[PDB]
Amino acid sequence: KSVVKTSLKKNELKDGATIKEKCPQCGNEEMNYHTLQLRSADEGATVFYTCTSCGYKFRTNN
Amino acid sequence: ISKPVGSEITSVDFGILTAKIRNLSAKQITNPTVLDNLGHPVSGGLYDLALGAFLRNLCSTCGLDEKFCPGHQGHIELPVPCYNPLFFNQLYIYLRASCLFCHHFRLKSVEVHRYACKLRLLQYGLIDESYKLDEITLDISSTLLNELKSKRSEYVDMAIAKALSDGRTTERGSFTATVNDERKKLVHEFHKKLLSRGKCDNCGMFSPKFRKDGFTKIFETALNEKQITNNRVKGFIKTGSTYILSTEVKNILDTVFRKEQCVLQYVFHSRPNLSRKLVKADSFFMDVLVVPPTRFRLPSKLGEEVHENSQNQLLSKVLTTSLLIRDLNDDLSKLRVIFSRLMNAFVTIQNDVNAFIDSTKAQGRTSGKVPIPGVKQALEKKEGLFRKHMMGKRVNYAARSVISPDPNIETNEIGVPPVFAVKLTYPEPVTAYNIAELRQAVINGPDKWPGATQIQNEDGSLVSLIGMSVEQRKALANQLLTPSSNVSTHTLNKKVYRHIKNRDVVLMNRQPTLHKASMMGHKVRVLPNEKTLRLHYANTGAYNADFDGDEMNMHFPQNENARAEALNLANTDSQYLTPTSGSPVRGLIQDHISAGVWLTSKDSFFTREQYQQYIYGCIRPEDGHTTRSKIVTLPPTIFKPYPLWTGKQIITTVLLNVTPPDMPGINLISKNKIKNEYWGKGSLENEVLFKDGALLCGILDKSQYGASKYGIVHSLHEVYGPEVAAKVLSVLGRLFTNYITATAFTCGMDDLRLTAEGNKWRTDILKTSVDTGREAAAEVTNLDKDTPADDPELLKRLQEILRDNNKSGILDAVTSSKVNAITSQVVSKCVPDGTMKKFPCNSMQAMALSGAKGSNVNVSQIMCLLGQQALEGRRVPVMVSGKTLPSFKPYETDAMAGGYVKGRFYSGIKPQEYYFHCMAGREGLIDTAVKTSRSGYLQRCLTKQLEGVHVSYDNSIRDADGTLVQFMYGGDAIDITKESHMTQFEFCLDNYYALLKKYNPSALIEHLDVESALKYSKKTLKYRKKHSKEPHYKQSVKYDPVLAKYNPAKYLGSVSENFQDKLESFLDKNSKGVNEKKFRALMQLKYMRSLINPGEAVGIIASQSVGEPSTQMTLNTFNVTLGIPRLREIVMTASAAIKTPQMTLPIWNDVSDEQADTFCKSISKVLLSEVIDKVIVTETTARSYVIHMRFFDNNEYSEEYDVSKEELQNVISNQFIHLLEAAIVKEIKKQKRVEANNNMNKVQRDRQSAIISHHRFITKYNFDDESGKWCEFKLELAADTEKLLMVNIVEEICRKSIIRQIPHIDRCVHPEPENGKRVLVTEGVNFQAMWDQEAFIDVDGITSNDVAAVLKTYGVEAARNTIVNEINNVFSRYAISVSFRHLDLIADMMTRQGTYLAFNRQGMETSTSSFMKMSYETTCQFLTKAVLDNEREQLDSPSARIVVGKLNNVGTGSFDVLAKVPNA
Amino acid sequence: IFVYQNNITPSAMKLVPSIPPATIETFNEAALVVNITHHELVPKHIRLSSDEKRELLKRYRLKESQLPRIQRADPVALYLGLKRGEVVKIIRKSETSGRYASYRICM
Amino acid sequence: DRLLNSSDYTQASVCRECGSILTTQQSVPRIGSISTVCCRRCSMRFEDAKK
Ligand SMILES: [Zn+2]
Ligand SMILES: [Zn+2]
Ligand SMILES: [Zn+2]
Ligand SMILES: [Zn+2]
Repeated sequence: KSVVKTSLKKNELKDGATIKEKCPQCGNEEMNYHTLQLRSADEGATVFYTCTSCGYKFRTNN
Repeated sequence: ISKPVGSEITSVDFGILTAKIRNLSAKQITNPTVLDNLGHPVSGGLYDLALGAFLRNLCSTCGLDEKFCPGHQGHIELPVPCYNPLFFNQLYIYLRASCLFCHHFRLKSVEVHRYACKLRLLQYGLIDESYKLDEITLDISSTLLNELKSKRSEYVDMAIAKALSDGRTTERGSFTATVNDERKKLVHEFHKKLLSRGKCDNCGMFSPKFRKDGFTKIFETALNEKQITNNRVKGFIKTGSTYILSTEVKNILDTVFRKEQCVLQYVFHSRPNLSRKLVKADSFFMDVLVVPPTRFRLPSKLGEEVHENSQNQLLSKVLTTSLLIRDLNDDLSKLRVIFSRLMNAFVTIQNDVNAFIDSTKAQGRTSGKVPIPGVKQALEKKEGLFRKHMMGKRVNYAARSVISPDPNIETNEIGVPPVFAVKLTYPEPVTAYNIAELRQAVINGPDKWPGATQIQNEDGSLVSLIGMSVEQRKALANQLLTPSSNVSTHTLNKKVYRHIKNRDVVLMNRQPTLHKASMMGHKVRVLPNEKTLRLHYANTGAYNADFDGDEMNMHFPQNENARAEALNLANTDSQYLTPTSGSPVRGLIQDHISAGVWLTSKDSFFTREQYQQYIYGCIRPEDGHTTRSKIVTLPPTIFKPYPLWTGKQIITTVLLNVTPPDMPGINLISKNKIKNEYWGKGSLENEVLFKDGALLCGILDKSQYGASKYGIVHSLHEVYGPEVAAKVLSVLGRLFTNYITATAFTCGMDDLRLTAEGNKWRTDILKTSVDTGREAAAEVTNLDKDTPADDPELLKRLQEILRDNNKSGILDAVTSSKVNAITSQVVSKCVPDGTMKKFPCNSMQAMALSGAKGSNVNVSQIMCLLGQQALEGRRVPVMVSGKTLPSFKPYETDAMAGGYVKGRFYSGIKPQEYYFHCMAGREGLIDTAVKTSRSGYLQRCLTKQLEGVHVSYDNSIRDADGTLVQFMYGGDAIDITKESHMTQFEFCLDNYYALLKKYNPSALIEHLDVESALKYSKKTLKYRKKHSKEPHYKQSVKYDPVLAKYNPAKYLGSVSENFQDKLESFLDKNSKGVNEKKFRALMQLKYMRSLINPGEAVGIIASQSVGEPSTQMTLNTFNVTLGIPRLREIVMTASAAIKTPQMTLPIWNDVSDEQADTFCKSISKVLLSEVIDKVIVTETTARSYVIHMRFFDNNEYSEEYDVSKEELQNVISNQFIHLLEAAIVKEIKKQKRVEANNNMNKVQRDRQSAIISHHRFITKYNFDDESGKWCEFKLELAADTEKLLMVNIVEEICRKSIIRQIPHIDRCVHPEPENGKRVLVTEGVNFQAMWDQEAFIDVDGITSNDVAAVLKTYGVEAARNTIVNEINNVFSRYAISVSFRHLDLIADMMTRQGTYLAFNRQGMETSTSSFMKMSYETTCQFLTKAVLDNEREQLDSPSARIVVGKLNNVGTGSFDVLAKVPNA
Repeated sequence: IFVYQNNITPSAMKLVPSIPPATIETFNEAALVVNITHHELVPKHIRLSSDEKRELLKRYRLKESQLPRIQRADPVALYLGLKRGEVVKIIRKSETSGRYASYRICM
Repeated sequence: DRLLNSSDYTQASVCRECGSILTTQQSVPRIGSISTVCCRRCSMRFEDAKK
């Protein structure tokens, strides 16, 4: 009874992030990347690679 | 090592010193001042000379000087027996439980006897007969009770004697952790029945209740006048809270302990009390203090000022107050007010001895900046004693310095500076073979490097060579083998403390030591011209070190037992694979990676002079790199125009020379990190191929000789062994350094530039992002049609979104995922294609594609754009005014205003987007500062329980006291650092002959049985395939697995059933000079040589394989608790109340998606607050309250919540109005200290008048029966009550009345089906209720994550399966692989008592080792529980062997070496 | 075995250990709706006789109080009706080795 | 080596009868004797020569 969208639907928000890294389990090219900063100001960012079709979690340090 | 020790300590007994400490010390201390004038120590004072030598005076007791006196103990006579503040809680329990008239406890003479008779059984190792003692039962007379006491005690004299006539128990009694549980349950229950009684049972006359304060006083509160009249009815057959003086507690508890001696002989003794002592109550009080020796009470000093010690200021103040109570002891010998200072003295003679032992158990005077620490504060902290100077000592023979790189030393080496090489020494006993070298060391002396600093004579006297000249050293090197005159030291020989040399070894250490590979063992290689420790690049990934100013600790071990373990157990060559998952950690790092993509390229062509120079640049026969003593080369790959060698052909030649000649070449088929399309059309440079040791195809990367699995260095490690794989990293370390010096590698500005064709591409895609912010903002506001940004009906909704944390989360997630698409379109069009320099020449890409340094995300932010600056997962924060910065319009639906950076680091970022990028930069730095403190304590807490846990010799995983944890290590007894190529059957077949003379069977078939386990395996294989369609509960149990019948290291063929299934699946789908029969024989011997070794510390490893990758997942939200706080609930604290408990419900395959979504609404709870639009309460003034409800429309809550209007009638008129009046009455008791509808029918009239009778003040009632839109009633209170906040009452009751709640279940939801698993996720746990829903749910597949609730319903093995699945879900989310063998050992420790025990104090409470508990935390709390127990520490846990100094029993202390003497 | 409907009055619970040879087990029929040993996380439990209990303790050289423990009030120990001192054999499928036989004693 | 032999390795005197480290004492000898090692709380004073 409010007049804005209060919740997300079940399949109405897909991840926009995509970079063409080869998925080492099925051979997919599209891959949702995810960068968060772990260490201090002596080390860069660490990227989380989640594939699109299969969904295998992958991690690259630097 | 020439002073052996004979007698040794093996067990430590805790006890209490009695009153006759006076016998060991006739050196009492009276004068509280420690010195007088002329600086002397006054006699009878705390620095008396009968306590040890002091101030250049001899000891009055030893007669010895300050160097050789041990120091001795004195004692301070307390004039009145104060109580010991450790045991004060454990006498106040016995005080509050004893009857002051009969001097027994307030339990019966038979119920005291029963706990006295069960604890006698439990001090033997027999638990079953204690529960069978309560089986012995049958106007109660005291003759039938004395029969039963002589009947129960008759059974215990037989049950103990029977088990002692067998081998079940010994004369010293059996005691184990499960027996420790059952004893800590009776005594905790025995102190619950004795504590809660009112009257005696051998009489009726009962004692008044007590009271205490902060550990200084005990009061005896006034027995009220009802109960004295209940006393004097029997005794014939004062003021409020009178004080109890300390001596009159002893005169009670002495007489109680004299009477209950039987029960207290077994409360206080957990082993059988062979010495048959008495438990006396003087042990709780303090007759005397004891003064520690003077050496332990020396004065302090700082700068140039000496101060008095801490332990004299607290200890003179006891002795002045002892004097001051003797000053006032004369004031009754000649004889109110003086007893107001006498009783004042007893409180402060208590409060001084209380402040001597503790310091938090006192009161003090003022803020004396955390006043003077007692002897408990010296033990209980991170610092203090038991954790700073027993687990954490400082060491001799150790050096630290900044580290520096070197690719010219080996990988298993360290570069010691010449500063450290002339300081660190090794005691080398001079014998007939090292006399030529130790004479030369003494001649060089302690300045020239191959030298020595001092020698040790045969009587142990040292002779220092520092001040001596070149003649006193030559004339003392000549006397190293001269035998002395003495006959006591005729065995011994001299010891020359030579300097460190190139054959010595060293433990090296990076300082946060999170896993055992951070402390490895190197070989010394002494360098000139340095002051820095100097390391190779293979090691810098193991230590997690980099060359930015990091320091490392160098330890130098001082005997031959430790040199044999820094070479064979902790050396770097055996640390190639980490035990966390079996992945390699040692390899070449940054620029040797980016040189092998040029050397092994297809453009590389070397001539003859160049080819022979890169071979000898890295492979020297003189330094022992070769295997042939003559460097062999290859024919060129081009003959006729000009002879040229290929760069792949150098990698062939270096493997031709460093591998052994008798073994054939390697065979490997692998991949690269570089895709084939970077090299051109139809290239095959992604496929790595080695055939007979020759690189024939493909470049070499991080994925080959980096720290990567199944590369070339990982494969040579498997076929050739760790010594060859450590040479190939050194040979390639020198190969890709001479090639770099001849052919360099740079990175410039032109590497970072897009071409003008491709630079127009990123402009046109970013031109289509100016509309993206509004369209996502028009979507969440549910507008459309491209409403403009200045729409007043749009800006009103954005302000509505802004005030809610929920709605702003939706608008962030929509707009972030919509602009990450434009970020992913710019990158996926530009970065291979729009760049100016293509791949091999563009070194910025070649550092990212090779894995040398960086990622493709770093290249995209440099060349294309930064992207969305996501803050705490959400997006850029916002002010109160709807502004994200002062630069932007309020409620701006620009993508840039929300933090989307359309700029790159090549061209620059604008000032607005430089400010958001500093926001994202800082949340990566404040999260780092809070990262390491979280997972540091999680790892420490695991490594005390899982710390004496080791592989036994019968392959069972046991704890230090012998309690069993697992029966094999992981079910297969395979070491993690061995099972890498164990299931790589294609690799083991291509290298069959080279892998055959490693796992050499010819010299091995006479020490092990062969056919006994192969025969039993085929029975268990044939029988198991006949029963595979059956479920697991209908599995017949004829054939237990072959590992449970045969030892895997004794019998060939005994093999885990999962390895056998993979091996038979390989041989039946692959028909390929090698049979299938002899390939079975190889892979079954390889299983036998990859086993875990006995003595392996699998408890430390399993705890270091969880705490160390948990320093990697501290991050925020990317529904269930994530990461470390989830891991701190399972492992730590054993949370029975998880914050977010769930339940996964597998629906059937014939229940539809509509019938699933209908089933969701029939579970989720519905508050009465969820169907209400408004509540209008009109208060008119007798008083009245017309509460009018407005529900939603009946076609809205019956569709959203499946709630009919017949339910709301029954919910309001049975539940709500009762709860409402229970809040109105509760408030008054704490205070006096549209339309209109009438003309009801008979149904509504009868509904009204009945509910009026059921309630107190409702008097009118109506509900909308036609439409279900309103209820209506009228609370009339009295004509006297004042103003009442009625609407605040009603809102709290509407949100607590439930319409339909299945208990403990808050919400059901139907998520996306993961891999076809149609399931339902339930916010809450109730297994009992979901069994009733069998028409929709596969109830034999329901799955939770509340481990304490799976344990209660399904049992201990189901809970144990949940723990290994829930620790796995934490690590698999962060793409971190840990092996299940670590997780099974953590789970089998937590379920070792049938319960779900934590890693904390409360989980550790049921253990054997007292020193493990004391060293963890609350040291003197566990010490109290151990001294009262009279607990013998067996000294078996490694936390108790480091205290007493005994050899640890894990690894090389898990056996004994015995020498075999030939003569009789 | 006595299967009740709602509850047992605790005055009547005292008659349960009142016979020394014979034991009495109680079950609420709400709990017995699902046989819990058919679940995918509960392995196969087999109680051992004292012949292969005694040969188990000889193989590993154990005291009885050194095996991993299962509580007396465990719903699987109540299912099999384990007395104190009975070693049950658990055949669980490990994630690394396939089938794997473990043991656990009731105290 | 690290937590005993290179940090605080001392060889102490322990009575085998009472089991204590602190209450031992190297005896002040009679002039015609050798200073031996003796424990104090196992020791009884010579005036206690009762028959
Ligand atoms: Zn994939
Ligand atoms: Zn002395
Ligand atoms: Zn009494
Ligand atoms: Zn003694």
